[PDB]
Amino acid sequence: AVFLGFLGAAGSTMGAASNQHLLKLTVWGIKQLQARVLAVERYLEVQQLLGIWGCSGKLICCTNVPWNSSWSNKSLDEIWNNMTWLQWDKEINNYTQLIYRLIEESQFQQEINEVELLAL
Amino acid sequence: AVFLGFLGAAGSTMGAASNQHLLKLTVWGIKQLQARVLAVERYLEVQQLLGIWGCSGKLICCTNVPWNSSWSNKSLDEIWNNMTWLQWDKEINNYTQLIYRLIEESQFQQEINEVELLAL
Amino acid sequence: AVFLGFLGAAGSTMGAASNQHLLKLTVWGIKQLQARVLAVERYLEVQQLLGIWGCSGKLICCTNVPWNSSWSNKSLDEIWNNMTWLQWDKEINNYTQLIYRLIEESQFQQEINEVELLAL
Amino acid sequence: AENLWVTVYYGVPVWRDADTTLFCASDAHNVWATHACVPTDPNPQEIHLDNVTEKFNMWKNNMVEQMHTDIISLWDQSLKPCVKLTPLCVTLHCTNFNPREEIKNCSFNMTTELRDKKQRVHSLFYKLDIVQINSEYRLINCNTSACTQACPKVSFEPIPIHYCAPAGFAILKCKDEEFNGTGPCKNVSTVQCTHGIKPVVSTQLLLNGSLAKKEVKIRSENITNNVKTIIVQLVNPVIINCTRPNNNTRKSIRIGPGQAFYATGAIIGDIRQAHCNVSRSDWNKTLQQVARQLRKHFVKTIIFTNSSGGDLEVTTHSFNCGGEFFYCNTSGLFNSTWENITLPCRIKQIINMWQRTGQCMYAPPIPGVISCVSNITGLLLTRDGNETFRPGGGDMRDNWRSELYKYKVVKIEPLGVAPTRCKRR
Amino acid sequence: LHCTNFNPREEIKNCSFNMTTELRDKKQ
Ligand SMILES: *[C@@H]1O[C@H](CO)[C@@H](O[C@@H]2O[C@H](CO)[C@@H](O[C@@H]3O[C@H](CO)[C@@H](O)[C@H](O)[C@H]3NC(C)=O)[C@H](O)[C@H]2NC(C)=O)[C@H](O)[C@H]1NC(C)=O
Ligand SMILES: *[C@@H]1O[C@H](CO)[C@@H](O[C@@H]2O[C@H](CO)[C@@H](O[C@@H]3O[C@H](CO)[C@@H](O)[C@H](O)[C@@H]3O)[C@H](O)[C@H]2NC(C)=O)[C@H](O)[C@H]1NC(C)=O
Ligand SMILES: *[C@@H]1O[C@H](CO)[C@@H](O[C@@H]2O[C@H](CO)[C@@H](O[C@@H]3O[C@H](CO)[C@@H](O)[C@H](O)[C@@H]3O)[C@H](O)[C@H]2NC(C)=O)[C@H](O)[C@H]1NC(C)=O
Ligand SMILES: *[C@@H]1O[C@H](CO)[C@@H](O[C@@H]2O[C@H](CO)[C@@H](O)[C@H](O)[C@H]2NC(C)=O)[C@H](O)[C@H]1NC(C)=O
Ligand SMILES: *[C@@H]1O[C@H](CO)[C@@H](O[C@@H]2O[C@H](CO)[C@@H](O)[C@H](O)[C@H]2NC(C)=O)[C@H](O)[C@H]1NC(C)=O
Ligand SMILES: *[C@@H]1O[C@H](CO)[C@@H](O[C@@H]2O[C@H](CO)[C@@H](O)[C@H](O)[C@H]2NC(C)=O)[C@H](O)[C@H]1NC(C)=O
Ligand SMILES: *[C@@H]1O[C@H](CO)[C@@H](O[C@@H]2O[C@H](CO)[C@@H](O)[C@H](O)[C@H]2NC(C)=O)[C@H](O)[C@H]1NC(C)=O
Ligand SMILES: *[C@@H]1O[C@H](CO)[C@@H](O[C@@H]2O[C@H](CO)[C@@H](O)[C@H](O)[C@H]2NC(C)=O)[C@H](O)[C@H]1NC(C)=O
Ligand SMILES: *[C@@H]1O[C@H](CO)[C@@H](O)[C@H](O)[C@H]1NC(C)=O
Ligand SMILES: *[C@@H]1O[C@H](CO)[C@@H](O)[C@H](O)[C@H]1NC(C)=O
Ligand SMILES: *[C@@H]1O[C@H](CO)[C@@H](O)[C@H](O)[C@H]1NC(C)=O
Ligand SMILES: *[C@@H]1O[C@H](CO)[C@@H](O)[C@H](O)[C@H]1NC(C)=O
Ligand SMILES: *[C@@H]1O[C@H](CO)[C@@H](O)[C@H](O)[C@H]1NC(C)=O
Repeated sequence: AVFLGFLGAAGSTMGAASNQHLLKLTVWGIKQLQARVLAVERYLEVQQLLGIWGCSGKLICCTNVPWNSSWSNKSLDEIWNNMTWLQWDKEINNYTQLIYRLIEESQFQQEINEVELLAL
Repeated sequence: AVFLGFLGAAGSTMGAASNQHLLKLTVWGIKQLQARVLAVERYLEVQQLLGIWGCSGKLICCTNVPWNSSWSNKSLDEIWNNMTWLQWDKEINNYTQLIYRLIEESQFQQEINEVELLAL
Repeated sequence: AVFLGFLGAAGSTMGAASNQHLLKLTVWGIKQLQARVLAVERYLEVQQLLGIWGCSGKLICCTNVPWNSSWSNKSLDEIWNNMTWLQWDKEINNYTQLIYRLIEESQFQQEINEVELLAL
Repeated sequence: AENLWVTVYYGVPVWRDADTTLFCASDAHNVWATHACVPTDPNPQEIHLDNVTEKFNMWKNNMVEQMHTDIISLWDQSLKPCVKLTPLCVTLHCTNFNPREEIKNCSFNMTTELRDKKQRVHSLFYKLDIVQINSEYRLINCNTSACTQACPKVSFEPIPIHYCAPAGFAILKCKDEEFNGTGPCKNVSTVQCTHGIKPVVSTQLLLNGSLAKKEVKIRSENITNNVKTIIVQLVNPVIINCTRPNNNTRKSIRIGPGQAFYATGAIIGDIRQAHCNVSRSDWNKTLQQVARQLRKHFVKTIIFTNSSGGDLEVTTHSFNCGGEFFYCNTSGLFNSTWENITLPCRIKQIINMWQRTGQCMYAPPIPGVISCVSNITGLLLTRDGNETFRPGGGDMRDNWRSELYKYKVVKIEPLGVAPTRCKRR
Repeated sequence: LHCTNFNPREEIKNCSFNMTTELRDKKQ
């Protein structure tokens, strides 16, 4: 529908992967209807985080929240040239909810500093 | 689903508030289905105005349309340090449709000035 | 629902045109339900291309892919001051899928050059 | 001297085990409502996941439990507009037939187009669909449930169903040949839909299916546990050859205004016995193949016997052939401890199919002669506890496990945060 | 219904009637 080409490099390192109409309530129609609703729900579910973090229309957006070393103690050579995006998630999956809240407020405080900056 | 935390400061001043699967057409299933469709409809209903005004991914975006004093004659101390976002809407709810059209075209004329600027 | 005002200048030149609730599965209810789903599907269908090309919230976004003259050999006076957006599509409709892939990767390579630039 | 900051990445190769709704796709009508499925992509794209090993489990899949409910819904949805046989639950007066397969010639009073008038019509009923009252007989279903006879225009022709995953989800296909069905798989690729899976309902023998690329592969959960069903998958298909020889005729009654019960007319020609032929020295050649693989898990002599006993659907090779539902006796197939072999089959008209709580279908008599040819690609045995295996099969959902063992549904989590030396200026 | 009273407020009746059965031609 979109693409599973992102998934091509699921075993590659993090540095390599990153670099008709009419509705009929038949058993297949109800099946194919929820698939259409379940797609736009899961799509906007991710797309509203990108918007609220100030990253809509971006694939790679840099933030302003420093990397708290308690989230991971590994080196940049141990991450981007060793771990895969699939296993790196399992190591950091505890702090993902703790990180998503910091990127959410780093964008919020950046917005009020701009409304004071452009007022000159 | 998202958050009603925005609503925490509904009585605060404008300067304080701003600062499983499977579908079954049972009576609850049809009820819970429209709630899912009514969410993505009302969400994009607001999100397309933000996009067409050149403010997607933004919480506070400054525009280029000057404040016509006929919309409100109050002072900046009478607004941000007195009125709440709930009552300020009732005072300006007449010109909201008249303002939403100016922000819509201020973005449109900004786009053609950029296509002439980046051509150098 | 949105606007067919874009369509006002369907015969104009390219330079002129550019410049209640409750769900009931009655025959009309199922009809009006898919219209609601078919709208948000076709809307995001276009809106995800704008996002993946780095053009979300934009009406006119300049890119970095040069114009391969094999797509069209006409002059800028033959295009913007002669052809209409309706007939220009028929002339270029062969390479539209070939162009949409270049704008997709021009944005992708721009993202990795920014993550190296802002690292200084 | 690092200065690392959180960086958001959209579109990272990471997924999550999840269950969702799978919609159907088909190629260029029957009970499976394939006219309602979207057209399949003529070039089914497949993306290979190099360096990826994923853990599958064909026995704790949800594609099975979901397809099983879809076929039952496809079955019941197709019988909604068909004629109810409530008035056919009258007192039958039956006699025998001619000077195994017993057939009766039963006369009964029946309604007509007008409520006040009746008709004395007669029909043929197979002995298996009818019990004696104590010669006054009775339809075997009237005491537990009503019966809806099939609309004679629909067909039970099993045609390939493509199960697809929604946008934002994915399906992981294990491509390792000798894949046990459970555990890690070293050759994993992702697909949007599965292959063409035919909903072929059968017992003991799996007809018309996917073969093993080499060496007869055997699948189960706890092999040491005998209560867990074993599923064999043959490498070379032995061909079964079935036919109902009797030249039947269709006699259409009219049990009401628009309601036409199709009764079994006369038997033109000889009266023979419905049966199936499979090749000896080929079932024997492919049974020593299943044999040497059963001993790789059980050290020991292995024995083959017949079914345990009980219902007819449980203890027979029940399947479909040209429209009528055969019930073949496979005691002559599983009878060897490690030219043809003919299986006497009976034919029923009152079938319950999904073993549901009181719902049957009257299979109308197909006029003419019936004959079908089916590959035997799979098997399902049942150990006791001299390691004997009787042809059982357990449940019906194991049919769909034999074809879904390669697939697994996962959801995409394209969001990932990782430290970089860039800072938003 | 063919009803009689009950025993030698809340009145209860004991009613006998003809009723259909599993077979259309027979009654009970
Ligand atoms: C055992 O069962 C068989 C059912 O499969 C009976 O029918 C015979 O099957 C043979 C196998 O298909 C047929 O021969 C085939 O003929 C076609 C036509 O030319 C060829 O393509 C095949 O290669 C060929 N196969 C072989 C192995 O030769 C026979 O034609 C068919 N019989 C008849 C009368 O047509 C067998 O009769 C049955 N045997 C016994 C002893 O019961
Ligand atoms: C399953 O079994 C049936 C019957 O046992 C097989 O059908 C047989 O197919 C052969 C194929 O050649 C037929 O032979 C030909 O018959 C025609 C017409 O009579 C004749 O003109 C030819 O010279 C030749 O003899 C044979 O008649 C036919 N038999 C019947 C009863 O239909 C069928 O092929 C088997 N399917 C398999 C093994 O897959
Ligand atoms: C296993 O697969 C084979 C082939 O895919 C199945 O044989 C097929 O059987 C059907 C009938 O059940 C045949 O189709 C129909 O025949 C009738 C009768 O003439 C006709 O009216 C229809 O128009 C249609 O032709 C079909 O020809 C036949 N296929 C072959 C190759 O002979 C078999 O039934 C399957 N087994 C099971 C258990 O599903
Ligand atoms: C409907 O009829 C069947 C067939 O007679 C019943 O199953 C029988 O139950 C009686 C119990 O008295 C046994 O004696 C028979 O041996 C059973 N027959 C078979 C084939 O198992 C079934 O119980 C009846 N259903 C109901 C609800 O009474
Ligand atoms: C029954 O099995 C035979 C043999 O595997 C199948 O015939 C094969 O079909 C494939 C697909 O077209 C071909 O690539 C092979 O060359 C065929 N083999 C032979 C020996 O002809 C047949 O399609 C199967 N039929 C069913 C209904 O499953
Ligand atoms: C089964 O019996 C029927 C008769 O009940 C046969 O039907 C006849 O078939 C011949 C074919 O040459 C036709 O010319 C006749 O008109 C048919 N009769 C009727 C009444 O339709 C049928 O042929 C038999 N089936 C087989 C396989 O022989
Ligand atoms: C089943 O029995 C009935 C008897 O009720 C048979 O109908 C008779 O058929 C003969 C032969 O054509 C006629 O002469 C009689 O007049 C028929 N009687 C009635 C009452 O219709 C019927 O043929 C039998 N069915 C079969 C398949 O043999
Ligand atoms: C299936 O067929 C076999 C024979 O092919 C039947 O076997 C007989 O079963 C009876 C009942 O137990 C025994 O007394 C006989 O000795 C068996 N004869 C043999 C093995 O040659 C069997 O009954 C059939 N089963 C069904 C359900 O029809
Ligand atoms: C039909 O009903 C009559 C009584 O109304 C009965 O005498 C006759 O035997 C019945 N015929 C049948 C059941 O075939
Ligand atoms: C199937 O094979 C796998 C090999 O990875 C093994 O771990 C598992 O125990 C086997 N299970 C059975 C039932 O044979
Ligand atoms: C995976 O399967 C493909 C299928 O052709 C094969 O070419 C490849 O060698 C296999 N790789 C492994 C590691 O088994
Ligand atoms: C089982 O095999 C034995 C020995 O070959 C044979 O005597 C017997 O008839 C067979 N039973 C069946 C049902 O084929
Ligand atoms: C049942 O019907 C018969 C007539 O068919 C009648 O004589 C009898 O009284 C009825 N019994 C009841 C209503 O209990």
